[PDB]
Amino acid sequence: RPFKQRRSFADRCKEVQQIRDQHPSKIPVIIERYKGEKQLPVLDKTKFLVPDHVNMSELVKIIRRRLQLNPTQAFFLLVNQHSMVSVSTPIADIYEQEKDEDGFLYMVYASQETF
Repeated sequence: RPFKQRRSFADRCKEVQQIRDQHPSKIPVIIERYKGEKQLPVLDKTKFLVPDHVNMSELVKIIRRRLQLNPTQAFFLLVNQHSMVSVSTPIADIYEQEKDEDGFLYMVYASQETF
């Protein structure tokens, strides 16, 4: 079940508030497998605390490693449906632009881009 179906909006806000206090320099990220996805396995976990200086292009490589893929297997990590592969922007900056109203930054991964 998606993260948002599992935790109320209030409980998500509280969780981000706590992460601000316990890990002030990490961006709180939710990474989830696209609903239709067939080729790629599910990640071992959903919630990621990412140091705010990490480039989005590095995050892409990190999640790919976590999936233990070959360099044959296509992988896309998307933020509000934008692929992050070429994005050298620090996650701190994407966070400020794209954070959910609950304070989490949501991402979705897939073996294809839709358009």
